[PDB]
Amino acid sequence: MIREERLLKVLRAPHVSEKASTAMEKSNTIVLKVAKDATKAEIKAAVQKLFEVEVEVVNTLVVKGKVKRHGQRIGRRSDWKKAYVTLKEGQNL
Amino acid sequence: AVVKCKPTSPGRRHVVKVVNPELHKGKPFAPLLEKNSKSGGRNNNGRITTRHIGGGHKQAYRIVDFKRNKDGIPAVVERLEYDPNRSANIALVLYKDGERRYILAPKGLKAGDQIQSGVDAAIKPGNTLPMRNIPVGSTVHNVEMKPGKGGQLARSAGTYVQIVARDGAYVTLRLRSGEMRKVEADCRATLGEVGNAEHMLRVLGKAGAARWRGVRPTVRGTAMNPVDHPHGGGEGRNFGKHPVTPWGVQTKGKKTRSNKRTDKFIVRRRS
Amino acid sequence: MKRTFQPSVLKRNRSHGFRARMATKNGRQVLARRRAKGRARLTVSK
RNA sequence: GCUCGCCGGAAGACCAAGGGUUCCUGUCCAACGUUAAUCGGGGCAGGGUGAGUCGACCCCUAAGGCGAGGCCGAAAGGCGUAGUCGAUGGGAAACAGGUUAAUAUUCCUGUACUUGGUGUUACUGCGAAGGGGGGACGGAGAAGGCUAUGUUGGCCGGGCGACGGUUGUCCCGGUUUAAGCGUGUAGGCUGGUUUUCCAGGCAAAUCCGGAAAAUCAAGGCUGAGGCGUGAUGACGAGGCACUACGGUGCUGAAGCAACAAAUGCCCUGCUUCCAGGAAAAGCCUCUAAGCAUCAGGUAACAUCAAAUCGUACCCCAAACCGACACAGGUGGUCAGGUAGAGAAUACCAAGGCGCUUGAGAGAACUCGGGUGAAGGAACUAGGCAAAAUGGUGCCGUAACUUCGGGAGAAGGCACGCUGAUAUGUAGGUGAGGUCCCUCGCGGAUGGAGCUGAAAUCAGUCGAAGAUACCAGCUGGCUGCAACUGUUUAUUAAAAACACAGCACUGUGCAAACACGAAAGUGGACGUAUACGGUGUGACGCCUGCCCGGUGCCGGAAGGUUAAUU
RNA sequence: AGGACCGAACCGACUAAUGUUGAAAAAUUAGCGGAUGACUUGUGGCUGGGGGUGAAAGGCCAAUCAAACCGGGAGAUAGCU
Ligand SMILES: [Mg+2]
Ligand SMILES: [Mg+2]
Ligand SMILES: [Mg+2]
Ligand SMILES: [Mg+2]
Ligand SMILES: [Mg+2]
Ligand SMILES: [Mg+2]
Ligand SMILES: [Mg+2]
Ligand SMILES: [Mg+2]
Ligand SMILES: [Mg+2]
Ligand SMILES: [Mg+2]
Ligand SMILES: [Mg+2]
Ligand SMILES: [Mg+2]
Ligand SMILES: [Mg+2]
Ligand SMILES: [Mg+2]
Ligand SMILES: [Mg+2]
Ligand SMILES: [Mg+2]
Ligand SMILES: [Mg+2]
Ligand SMILES: [Mg+2]
Ligand SMILES: [Mg+2]
Ligand SMILES: [Mg+2]
Ligand SMILES: [Mg+2]
Ligand SMILES: [Mg+2]
Ligand SMILES: [Mg+2]
Ligand SMILES: [Mg+2]
Ligand SMILES: [Mg+2]
Ligand SMILES: [Mg+2]
Ligand SMILES: [Mg+2]
Ligand SMILES: [Mg+2]
Ligand SMILES: [Mg+2]
Ligand SMILES: [Mg+2]
Ligand SMILES: [Mg+2]
Ligand SMILES: [Mg+2]
Ligand SMILES: [Mg+2]
Ligand SMILES: [Mg+2]
Ligand SMILES: [Mg+2]
Ligand SMILES: [Mg+2]
Ligand SMILES: [Mg+2]
Ligand SMILES: [Mg+2]
Ligand SMILES: [Mg+2]
Ligand SMILES: [Mg+2]
Ligand SMILES: [Mg+2]
Ligand SMILES: [Mg+2]
Ligand SMILES: [Mg+2]
Ligand SMILES: [Mg+2]
Ligand SMILES: [Mg+2]
Ligand SMILES: [Mg+2]
Ligand SMILES: [Mg+2]
Ligand SMILES: [Mg+2]
Ligand SMILES: [Mg+2]
Ligand SMILES: [Mg+2]
Ligand SMILES: [Mg+2]
Ligand SMILES: [Mg+2]
Ligand SMILES: [Mg+2]
Ligand SMILES: [Mg+2]
Ligand SMILES: [Mg+2]
Ligand SMILES: [Mg+2]
Ligand SMILES: [Mg+2]
Ligand SMILES: [Mg+2]
Ligand SMILES: [Mg+2]
Ligand SMILES: [Mg+2]
Ligand SMILES: [Mg+2]
Ligand SMILES: [Mg+2]
Ligand SMILES: [Mg+2]
Ligand SMILES: [Mg+2]
Ligand SMILES: [Mg+2]
Ligand SMILES: [Mg+2]
Ligand SMILES: [Mg+2]
Ligand SMILES: [Mg+2]
Ligand SMILES: [Mg+2]
Ligand SMILES: [Mg+2]
Ligand SMILES: [Mg+2]
Ligand SMILES: [Mg+2]
Ligand SMILES: [Mg+2]
Ligand SMILES: [Mg+2]
Ligand SMILES: [Mg+2]
Ligand SMILES: [Mg+2]
Ligand SMILES: [Mg+2]
Ligand SMILES: [Mg+2]
Ligand SMILES: [Mg+2]
Ligand SMILES: [Mg+2]
Ligand SMILES: [Mg+2]
Ligand SMILES: [Mg+2]
Ligand SMILES: [Mg+2]
Ligand SMILES: [Mg+2]
Ligand SMILES: [Mg+2]
Repeated sequence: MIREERLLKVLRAPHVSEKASTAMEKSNTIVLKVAKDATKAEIKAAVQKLFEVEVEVVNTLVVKGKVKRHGQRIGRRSDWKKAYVTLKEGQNL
Repeated sequence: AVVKCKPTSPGRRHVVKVVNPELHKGKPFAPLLEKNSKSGGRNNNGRITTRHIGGGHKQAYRIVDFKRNKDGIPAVVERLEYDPNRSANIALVLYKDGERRYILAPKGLKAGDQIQSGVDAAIKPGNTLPMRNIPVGSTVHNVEMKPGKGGQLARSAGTYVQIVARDGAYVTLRLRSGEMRKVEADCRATLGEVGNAEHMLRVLGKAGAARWRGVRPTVRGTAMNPVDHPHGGGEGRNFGKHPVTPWGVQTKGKKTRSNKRTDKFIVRRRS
Repeated sequence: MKRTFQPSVLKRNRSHGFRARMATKNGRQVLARRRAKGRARLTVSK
């Protein structure tokens, strides 16, 4: 069992893009930004307990931050984790 | 035997090889093998401490029994084998209890012969006895220096040692070098000469043959610069020096033995 | 032609990294010198 | 968009290393781009990397590193035992099709596989830090059986031609399908089986090793490919309908055979040679202590789990190493057609490019080429450079020789195309059919079809038939070095270095010798047929005299002579 | 069979021309040598400065070598410019 506050912390935000939309309307997959150290099991438990849906598999990838210029000053955005959460073809969050 | 190659190429013109049809043609006995990687003449500091060493063919070590202390159990010679680690041949023998061992092959030892070690073994080649039980005048090899330590003298191909006298607790040997030495009468020896006595008739024939054996080229001191060798330097070919080693020690006739610990055992130097 | 710098991250780390420095008192002195100077990058690791 | 040109064993495609957002889309042209720029690897914004099976991680070790105690060292530290790390090596498992602007063996569809944990059921001796087997190993060569792949034919769809001809022996295109599962074939290796006993495997062992009988004489191991299935599926030339000119939806014919054939597979095979060719774990197996109708083991079924990190893009390059968008450097994989011996070379396919300044003109001179009257080395330090030779088959080939060579010596002849021999031969492959049977991935016969040199004879065109590309100049005398190699990275490749061979000399093993204040280590897990040093330098004939000087070796009667007393 | 022969990849570097503020701080073009071996190459490791390594040229040790580079003694000393 994974604790309630761990579940309430692992999820960060839904990811909005054309690929995310296409996944939602075609393969019943939602795309989320999750905690950088969240495991697949933690993501599955969290989405099941916080969205009231059934999940069969989670796919995760780490996105690397973009090096940027802000007035000839070297910056870098933070790496984050993105999760591809597949729902059980009847859930429709 | 000893066969000359035919001069089908300059690198073959002068090759003379020693070929033994009796040597086993298959793989060696796996239980008696170990790894032994090469050093390149380098020590644990990583420095070349012996020059002219490197490369060569990969070799595996054959655990040869130099002690011959399985007393009273006869053994039969299974086959003769090639040992890359020495100049002599090794015979794989089998004991009556089912144990297999590698031994140095004496002259005349063919497959199927019986060998036995112990105080009561017969006086025939391949048998290991204490030298107090070996008669004087006998020709032995694989001679021990300290009882139970293992044979150390006369282990190269064609070599042997003669027992010239026995006075009390010591026997007097004549080593291959011509040196007369005393050793304790309780040390063991194997009767007969070491086999492969034609090993010295081989001719490598080319530089690659020596490179195969892990030997690297020798640069003459006189071909160097003075910063490199005591013999270096010159305009043209100049020597004008007394020959020395790369470290300045005279190298033609100057003796280097200094062991007062073992001086007592040397009856007469090799001359 | 073949220049002198042939990059290799493994060799770079094994010969100039933080742990290679810390393995010896001379390397630790190197680290102390760089910290005293205030270097923003102590080693090749970062 | 249509033409033209270039590469095509690359200038195509995919990786590793390295780089790190350069990837895709929208937008902008200040600076950067050796010019302009609407364009960009530039600026700005947004998007994009999906794994139980790929890789890392992980288990296991090499070289080597670190190293509890330990040994050693003024200190710092050095070495090293037990250990513990360390791949460039060993260790379980996934394929085909589809899809995005950008990912895919990761997503979707279909069909699979591996390991482990639980839970039942049945049966049962389980157990290791120990034993044994295995893993597990070189070079070269040769052949057979295959496949990738290609060609042709058959089949299907389409065509009937901008200029003479083209309903045919004509033209164009397609003719594809995996892992897995079942079978067990060409080949390779091996005698099995049952007893009894034993100084061996640190103890034990039913395991391994050894010994003695009996018995059977065929049993086992391994193994590419094919065949069946996977697959009534997918894909598929096209056709039909459209946004909207990018591409969307539906349907979908044939989908066979023969021949040729790898450097890939059988093959970690086989033969042979000497220079004699990793380790450890996973794996199989044996028991010890121990547990003992519990555990634990085996099998069947069900269920659960397989985490974490990488995944974009470049990758012989404009993204890596060279300060540059630099004629340089950079490991592996793939390997189409025609001709050819070929991965050379020429022209092409797939695919990718025209090298980020152009437009004119047609002076000297410079660079890179083509041709050249007569002569032909007269040039020059020197035939430097250029010119020339150049293939295959056959004929023929000197001195000298270490009998191998010299030798591709030198020199010469033939060479295209057509026809016949023979409507395609010798040879290779080999269907149907027939027969046999220890009946099938079988044997015998049989020759259909396919493929196919080389030669002779006759004819024939051109100035020329090895027509292009490609592709030895040859001979004579002589110095030096025997030879193959190595060398002054970046003015010297040689006659210098090395070398096999020779000789002298040291070294008796705790070796001499070398690196180390030392402990240690190398020599060497070697033992005088070995190891070190020095000189000479294949081979043939040889290697003469001098020990006064210097050095070394031996001697020790005498002279001289230190610390010490 | 072979440190055998001819010859691509690959390794090298004998000649000539170009270039010499280069396309390049050592290259290009045409030829050239080896090309189963004393061969070549990837990855990792070891040897450290009076030291290493060197088939030996005083060669090489990060475009630096008859004694590397960096920091320090250090503002060495300079009857010389
Ligand atoms: Mg992942
Ligand atoms: Mg030597
Ligand atoms: Mg020599
Ligand atoms: Mg010299
Ligand atoms: Mg030196
Ligand atoms: Mg000197
Ligand atoms: Mg002279
Ligand atoms: Mg003189
Ligand atoms: Mg990377
Ligand atoms: Mg950027
Ligand atoms: Mg782009
Ligand atoms: Mg754009
Ligand atoms: Mg501009
Ligand atoms: Mg403008
Ligand atoms: Mg951009
Ligand atoms: Mg999945
Ligand atoms: Mg794997
Ligand atoms: Mg180790
Ligand atoms: Mg240590
Ligand atoms: Mg300690
Ligand atoms: Mg380990
Ligand atoms: Mg690896
Ligand atoms: Mg692996
Ligand atoms: Mg892509
Ligand atoms: Mg084992
Ligand atoms: Mg191996
Ligand atoms: Mg082989
Ligand atoms: Mg085929
Ligand atoms: Mg096929
Ligand atoms: Mg038709
Ligand atoms: Mg017409
Ligand atoms: Mg056709
Ligand atoms: Mg047995
Ligand atoms: Mg099939
Ligand atoms: Mg090959
Ligand atoms: Mg990719
Ligand atoms: Mg390319
Ligand atoms: Mg450019
Ligand atoms: Mg470039
Ligand atoms: Mg290359
Ligand atoms: Mg071709
Ligand atoms: Mg040709
Ligand atoms: Mg080509
Ligand atoms: Mg072309
Ligand atoms: Mg094309
Ligand atoms: Mg002109
Ligand atoms: Mg000109
Ligand atoms: Mg001309
Ligand atoms: Mg003329
Ligand atoms: Mg003329
Ligand atoms: Mg003439
Ligand atoms: Mg002339
Ligand atoms: Mg003249
Ligand atoms: Mg003149
Ligand atoms: Mg002249
Ligand atoms: Mg010339
Ligand atoms: Mg020419
Ligand atoms: Mg000719
Ligand atoms: Mg001649
Ligand atoms: Mg000829
Ligand atoms: Mg025929
Ligand atoms: Mg065939
Ligand atoms: Mg003469
Ligand atoms: Mg002369
Ligand atoms: Mg020579
Ligand atoms: Mg040469
Ligand atoms: Mg060179
Ligand atoms: Mg030079
Ligand atoms: Mg020692
Ligand atoms: Mg000489
Ligand atoms: Mg004298
Ligand atoms: Mg004296
Ligand atoms: Mg050769
Ligand atoms: Mg040169
Ligand atoms: Mg060239
Ligand atoms: Mg060449
Ligand atoms: Mg040659
Ligand atoms: Mg050649
Ligand atoms: Mg210093
Ligand atoms: Mg000189
Ligand atoms: Mg340099
Ligand atoms: Mg100095
Ligand atoms: Mg001072
Ligand atoms: Mg200073
Ligand atoms: Mg000053």
